Amino acid sequence: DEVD
Amino acid sequence: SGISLDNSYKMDYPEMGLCIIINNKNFHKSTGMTSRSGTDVDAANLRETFRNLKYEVRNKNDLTREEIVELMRDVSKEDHSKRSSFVCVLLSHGEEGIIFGTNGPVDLKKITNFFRGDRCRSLTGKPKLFIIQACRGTELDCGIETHKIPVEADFLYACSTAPGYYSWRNSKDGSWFIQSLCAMLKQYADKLEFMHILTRVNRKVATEFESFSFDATFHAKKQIPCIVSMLTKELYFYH
Repeated sequence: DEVD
Repeated sequence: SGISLDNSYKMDYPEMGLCIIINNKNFHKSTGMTSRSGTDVDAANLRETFRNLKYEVRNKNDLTREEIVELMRDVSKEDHSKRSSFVCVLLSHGEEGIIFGTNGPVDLKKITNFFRGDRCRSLTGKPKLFIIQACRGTELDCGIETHKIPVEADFLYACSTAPGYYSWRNSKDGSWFIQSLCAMLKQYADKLEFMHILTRVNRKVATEFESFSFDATFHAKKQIPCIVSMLTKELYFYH
């Protein structure tokens, strides 16, 4: 899981 | 002729319309923006999903801010007379009101302005859908256990996340929003009005996803997408  | 109703957009033009997909994965080193692992999964899923809805899909990868603006201007200057609608998908880094080109930010307003009712006459009165997978800030959702028309009329912004919040992308599976959107379109495009499809997308994202991180700050976080509708009619992809 990564944030944009 | 019998009684007529006009509560739904005319979607039986010769063409459904364009689906422009801007897929920004790799950013200029000087911007300090990270690579968006998993975004190709999103782009491929969108291409197939919209192809099956009979959109003329155009995929563009790694566009600068200048290229994004020029592409949008050029597309808005095409003759869309034979097209029912217009779709644009933006996959990138973002902040509130902003989407990133590979070399810097672009105002979402600048992009969408090209398609105003007074600026793109061949799309006046037709739905213009902007689907956005990008952050809208840095907030994290901790969850809780359970006759003229307006120039801004006929736009829909299907935003991946609530105003002010990060948006989540899995490096393996693709983004939570785009994977959910494609799934719901596949399942329901022949059955449900678009707002109801997007509502199912909201539920899927809200219920089925939660972040996993070794970093306490980013662990166990939730997401809700945000449907912003200036549409004036019901939208069904079939006819």
